[PDB]
Amino acid sequence: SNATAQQWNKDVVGWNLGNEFECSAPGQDGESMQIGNPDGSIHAETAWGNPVVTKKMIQAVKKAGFNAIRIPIRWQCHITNAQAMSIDKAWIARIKEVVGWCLDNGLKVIINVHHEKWLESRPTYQYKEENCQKLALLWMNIASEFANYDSRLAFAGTNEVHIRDNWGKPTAENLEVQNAYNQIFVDVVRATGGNNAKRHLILQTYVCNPWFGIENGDFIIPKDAEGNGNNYMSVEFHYYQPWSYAGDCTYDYWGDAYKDAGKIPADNEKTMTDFFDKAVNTWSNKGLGIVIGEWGVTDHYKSNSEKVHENMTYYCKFLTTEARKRGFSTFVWDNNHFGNGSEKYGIFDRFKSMKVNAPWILEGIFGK
Repeated sequence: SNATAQQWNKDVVGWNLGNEFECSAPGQDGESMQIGNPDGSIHAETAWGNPVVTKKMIQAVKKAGFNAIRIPIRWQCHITNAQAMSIDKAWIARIKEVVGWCLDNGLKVIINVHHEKWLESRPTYQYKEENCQKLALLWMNIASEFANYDSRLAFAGTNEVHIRDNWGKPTAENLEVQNAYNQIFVDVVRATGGNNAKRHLILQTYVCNPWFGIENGDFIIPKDAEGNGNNYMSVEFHYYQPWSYAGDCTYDYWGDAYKDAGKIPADNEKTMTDFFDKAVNTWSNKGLGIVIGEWGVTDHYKSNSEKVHENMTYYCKFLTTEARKRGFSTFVWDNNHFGNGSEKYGIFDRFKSMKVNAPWILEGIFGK
């Protein structure tokens, strides 16, 4: 099988297996940059309160209408030799079990390197050589283990690279190191040859904020293997935008369509389509795919949950449809957390037979 990035992304409407395989080892600091294989780390998927992932969980996501799953994976607490970045065999086996569940049930898959804090938290010249060496070694091991899987499996090299507690624009130094991460990733995966020569590779903008890559060549398109051009790579960003609606609950409503229902952000439907057009002109028109690797609106309302949830349906339908019609793939964030406030991105209740607890989201993505 052989699919370009744009072909791979076409009509992909996906879902994130959030707060599972990227949790830290039980009882350990998620911000730790230590590399090792501490006792109990094979149980990391339960370390932040979520359950062990089962096949029926994967099958329920498929049956809801999703056709791809993004699997966040942290590796730093599953390393048997920090110098070689060798991976615990039991951890590889567990990941392959879940990847196989997805592939066997008609889902495309993204695996990545996620919350890998020695890498994400140190994008500086001080650590550039060490981090590029370790990332090279880590991806050599991941790419080798997953080399025989078909084109439905894509690799995303990193997640959100940034100085701890700093979500703003990178320095020139930060951006140089983080662009180097992307090139090292492409280099070592293509060097494993075989099926990995044309696998879909997914590269991140700085802290997955598209505005930190889309101007001035800030995001450097890597040099891929001879002949591939840009056709087998995507640019990934995350798009919880506008954050004042989707993330921090400043606004309960969004869009000129709901301007009479309550206060809305200045960022509206046109802001979003203007941005999506900019991504087409800047990246898609150079042959690259576009992956919206995370998006979503936290469940929040000060009152009138019916109208707020109707507006979220509108937002979900608008974002996913306008992205899809430009050829992007999208992956909604889901952390199995329910409530009213921040970080409430759960859709399916993973503790209760994947009951749909946020039907307003699925009605927006797939229809009533």
